[PDB]
Amino acid sequence: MTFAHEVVKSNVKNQVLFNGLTTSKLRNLMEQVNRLYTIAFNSNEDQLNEEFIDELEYLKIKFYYEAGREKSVDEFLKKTLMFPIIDRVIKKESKKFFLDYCKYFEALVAYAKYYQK
Amino acid sequence: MTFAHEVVKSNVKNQVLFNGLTTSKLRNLMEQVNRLYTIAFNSNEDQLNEEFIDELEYLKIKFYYEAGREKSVDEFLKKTLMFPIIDRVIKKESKKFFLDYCKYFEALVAYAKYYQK
Amino acid sequence: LGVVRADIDNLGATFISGIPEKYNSISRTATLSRQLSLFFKYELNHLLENYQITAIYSGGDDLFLIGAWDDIIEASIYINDKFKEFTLDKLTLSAGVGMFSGKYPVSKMAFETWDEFKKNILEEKLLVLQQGFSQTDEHGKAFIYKMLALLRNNEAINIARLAYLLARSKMNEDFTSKIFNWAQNDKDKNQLITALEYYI
Amino acid sequence: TFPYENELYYLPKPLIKIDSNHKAFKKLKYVPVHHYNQYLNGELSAEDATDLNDIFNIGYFSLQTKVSLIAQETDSSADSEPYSVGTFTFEPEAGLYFIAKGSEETLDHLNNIMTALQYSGLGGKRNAGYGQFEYEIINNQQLSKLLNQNGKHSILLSTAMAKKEEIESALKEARYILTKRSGFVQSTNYSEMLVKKSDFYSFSSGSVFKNIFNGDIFNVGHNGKHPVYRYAKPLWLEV
Amino acid sequence: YSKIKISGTIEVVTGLHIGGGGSPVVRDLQTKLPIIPGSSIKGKMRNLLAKHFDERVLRLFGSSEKGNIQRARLQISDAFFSEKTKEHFAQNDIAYTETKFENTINRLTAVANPRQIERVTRGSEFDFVFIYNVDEESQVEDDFENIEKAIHLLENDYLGGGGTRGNGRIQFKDTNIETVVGEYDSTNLKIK
Amino acid sequence: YSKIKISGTIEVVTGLHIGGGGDSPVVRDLQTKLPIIPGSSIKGKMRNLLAKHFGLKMKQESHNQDDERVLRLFGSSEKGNIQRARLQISDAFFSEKTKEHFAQNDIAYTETKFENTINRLTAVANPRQIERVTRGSEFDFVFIYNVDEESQVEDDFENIEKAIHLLENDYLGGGGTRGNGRIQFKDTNIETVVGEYDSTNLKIK
Amino acid sequence: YSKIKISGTIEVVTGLHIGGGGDSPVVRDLQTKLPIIPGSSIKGKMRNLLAKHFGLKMKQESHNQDDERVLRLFGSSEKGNIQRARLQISDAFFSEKTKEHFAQNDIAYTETKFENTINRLTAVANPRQIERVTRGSEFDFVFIYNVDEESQVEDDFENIEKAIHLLENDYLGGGGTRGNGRIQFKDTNIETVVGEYDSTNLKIK
RNA sequence: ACGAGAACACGUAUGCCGAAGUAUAUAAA
Repeated sequence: MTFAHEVVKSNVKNQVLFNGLTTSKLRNLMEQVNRLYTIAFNSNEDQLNEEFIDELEYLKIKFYYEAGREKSVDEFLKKTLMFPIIDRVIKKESKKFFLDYCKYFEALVAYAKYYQK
Repeated sequence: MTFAHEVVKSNVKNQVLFNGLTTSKLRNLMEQVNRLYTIAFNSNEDQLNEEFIDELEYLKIKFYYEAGREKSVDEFLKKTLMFPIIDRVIKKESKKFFLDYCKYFEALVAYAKYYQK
Repeated sequence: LGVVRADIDNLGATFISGIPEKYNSISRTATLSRQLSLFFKYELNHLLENYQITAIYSGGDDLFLIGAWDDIIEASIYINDKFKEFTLDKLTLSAGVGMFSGKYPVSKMAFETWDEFKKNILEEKLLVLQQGFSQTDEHGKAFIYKMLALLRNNEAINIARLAYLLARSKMNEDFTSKIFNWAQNDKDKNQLITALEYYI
Repeated sequence: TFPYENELYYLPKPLIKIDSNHKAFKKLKYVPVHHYNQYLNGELSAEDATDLNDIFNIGYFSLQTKVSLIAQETDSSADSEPYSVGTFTFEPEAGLYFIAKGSEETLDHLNNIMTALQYSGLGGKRNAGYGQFEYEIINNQQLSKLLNQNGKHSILLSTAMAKKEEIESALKEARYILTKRSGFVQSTNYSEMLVKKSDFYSFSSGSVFKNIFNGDIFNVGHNGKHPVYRYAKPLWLEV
Repeated sequence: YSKIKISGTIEVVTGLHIGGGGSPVVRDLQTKLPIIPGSSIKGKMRNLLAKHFDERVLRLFGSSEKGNIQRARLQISDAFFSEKTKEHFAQNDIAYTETKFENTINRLTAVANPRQIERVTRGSEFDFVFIYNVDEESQVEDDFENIEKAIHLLENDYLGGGGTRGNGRIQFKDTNIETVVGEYDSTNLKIK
Repeated sequence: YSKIKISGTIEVVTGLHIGGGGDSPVVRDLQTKLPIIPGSSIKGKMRNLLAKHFGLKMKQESHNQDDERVLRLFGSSEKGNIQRARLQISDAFFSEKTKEHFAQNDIAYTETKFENTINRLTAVANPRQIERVTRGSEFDFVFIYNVDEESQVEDDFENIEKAIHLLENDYLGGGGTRGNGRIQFKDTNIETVVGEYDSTNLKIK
Repeated sequence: YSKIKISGTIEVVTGLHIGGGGDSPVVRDLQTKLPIIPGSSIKGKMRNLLAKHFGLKMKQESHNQDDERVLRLFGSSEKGNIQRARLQISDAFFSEKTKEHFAQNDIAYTETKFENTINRLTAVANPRQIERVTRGSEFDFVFIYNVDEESQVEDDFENIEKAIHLLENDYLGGGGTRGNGRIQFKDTNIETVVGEYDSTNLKIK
């Protein structure tokens, strides 16, 4: 897939990144995603427990909070389809798709970090 | 592309190597490469798994991240044509070419390890 | 065990053709014959003293000596040089030495069986190699045999692998550098193979 | 038997009296079919002898080690008894070849027996894993020409011994080597070690003769339950 | 009078060590590929089939050293790497021999003296040929029962040295039995 | 003459380092590139610990002499009275169940734990790195036992029971005292593969 | 030789930071991706303390040649002496009770702790991020004792209980000085897993 | 009716032993 790859090169303008996105501005999101990663990894079955569903709900709430806090994060989340992807992940309730999302978002962050001021 | 394997001797300047590259800074890359070398080697057919394609995507992700963390690794990766060959190996999806890349990369690593401070 | 066989290369002509057109009497060929005979029937006895070798069948132009591996090589070199002295570098010797295990039927080992070897192989490469292993311990037959494993397969990827191995060793930079430079060259690498095989 | 390489066939050196080194020819054993008439007529030079010898790599020799643990190593502390065997291995395009002649019926029978034999061995330790073969019958024009000449001398290509009543006139003018041929026998009496053929001498496979002799299948038999045969009949090459 | 041919291939399940050189392994002095001698097969098979119990041992392999003479009725030949194993190892770039480092522990001292023993690679395949000279019609069933039991034993045993230490386990696959001389039927005889 | 096959799996509790290659890598098959446990390791550790169980005096230690029945089980055939070995220990190979497991859950087959050394009077550290086989790995083993003497089967299997039980409370490989290489045996099996001997009364825990 | 087992639990009092794998990560397994305390760490720490309790001259320190009785307890086999270790330490593994407890109270396993340095006559900060194992977690351990001789077992376990006390009032891990690494010991259990020795009078605090 | 015919390069022992991923590094504004 790696739409992250060509998207990150689509967002290099004149230089600002996503209108000035920086790696310090995604720390909380990275932490939350990492904790959900380790918790889901600890899980055995593929069916997502209702508690992990509530974790996903709070994760969605946190994306929305951060996107309301800053404009560049809002543009990043909007164009990278984070919100639609999270909605679909919540709909599917499958662990493997959540791990695939984790890998995608990690790739996004890695590209954003490799292209910086 | 073997000139890309013996560029390592052309890059002994004055004395630091690759502007201060150490194999110690290549450890995560070496670990991942060994992992998927074993996994591919056990595989029967030439056609790679689609999950293995996603694995190769994860390789490019990690390569970019390491190039972001350290500048010497960045020079090593950029000038030796690592990124294009990774993309090309992802493009053909054949086992033998993946092993060919593995032998090239291992030769790089060992020969670089020959010279270190 | 070691076994050595040697034949004078220019002996049929020397007996027969001899010195042309002016010294070809009975007397002068007779004295030449006596000289070769006395050489192979006294000088061997004296030359072999410092060597752990027993003399089996020697005379005419046949040299058949058997003993310890290392000793046979050293004595063969000594005898070749001492012969070139006595023949004033006019007559040459061809010789073969092989390694034969103990308790083989000697009837079978017999049917199996210079400046280059002395100066280039024994004197330079062997000496630097022996010093290198003497200075740095832990280089047992395992390390040497991995060196062989890389060398005998003449491939460039093996050259990179050998570079890695020498890098992981703890020899002095001079020793490793010399070994690697020799390894890059066909003649030198064959000679290096022979020398390190002799080390073992 | 006479060896071959990829496309070259070989016959033994005639012990003929060549008048010139006397060194380069001595180290030579076999002369291929191409240059054989050249050898018989002096058209072979010393450098050519060196070259032919140089090309003669048609197999290599070896000793394989083995041990025998049927002894008291079965029973109690007792040393093993290593023994050695001698072997020869041919490169992927070498082998040996025959020349046979007789009636057509005899050759048909020989074909049947050879088919039987290809899965048995033709050597020593057959039962221990040495010496099976596959055979092919090919008609080589040049060897046929060499075999079907007409001359005054004769080159003995096999091992023969004239009968009692022809040897005196057989040995008039000849150059030859005799070989003590010995060996044991298979299923004659109780003890193999106590049965051993009487030694037999026969001319070698390169001797040269003036007067032809026919041979005979000579018994080397005594103290046995059946006759044991040795072969002495020449195959002559007439030039 | 017919000659039965027993052909097949054997896999090296765990590393193999015949080691006539020692500690090298037996090879061919030009091809530099390892072989497994017929003497090894025959010796181990004879020891097993005899220890299982004699006259049958004399019948299959032949002794002819005890005041009576019996001719060998089973001929065993060497084995060699198949084309398949060679091509597979070449493509996947696998060397033909592995070298295991070993070690020994002294008591009251606990100093270790190391060893170096060479071993044939796992998965290698050897192609073999046996021959059965049927000199008696009325005994082929019995003799292939015996050779069956022998091969069954060898399946569960080792070839070469150090088998108690964990090497030499082999397997037998793809055995076919054909009659190559004479007019004896062999479509009922069976070997795993 | 019968032969009894013993089968099961070895489950790695804590990381294992056989590592005969010497950085500091583990032994690996050259056809699968996966770690193996050489059978010499099993035989030697069973030898040593079950020897140290019974009498083992300083004279016995110096001349490598051992107990008569451990010698019977493992064979000596050096001097005095030759006893041919009786238990054949094979190697152990990385199982396909755990291969599917770790492939599916994307877990490395080897970890490289980094270790340190604090020397005294200097307190200067010098690092090292060691490869170790990941826990939860499962290796498949086979033993073969030969019945050279019928009446001795019970005692021999009793002693090999001792061996298994004692090994479960010890280590394989190196760094045993440093945490490494504790194993357990699980899903054992006994079956008569050749012969006319019953193997129902047999057990190995 | 009989083997006496020691089992128990490490309670994490304040943070614990091994970090052999390294922003600056800690050592973690790969089958569960949950942290561990390597056995080498425990063994080295106890050896250092128990050596320091006995005599220690600059010469003992010069070449890691230590007092004879600690040497006996932990093995040297270097100075021409026959000494294999008598006490085996394994690794410690994130326990099940901890996992369940943190799951049903919704608390993470690792704290990410930010640290700074204030430069002298500069008053400028350079930040650091250090990741440590969360408090109150428990890891379980198992030790193995070998009885090479009968008449040093009581004395050796006296030494071990002294060492455990010293650890209970020391730090294990990185930078206890800067704050993290105090531990405690609970639920000591003593069994003789293989052998015929009694484990009733023997105790460790 | 082949210088043959009997004949396991076998048996004993492992990668061991001591090593802490440590030392500083006001969570300033």
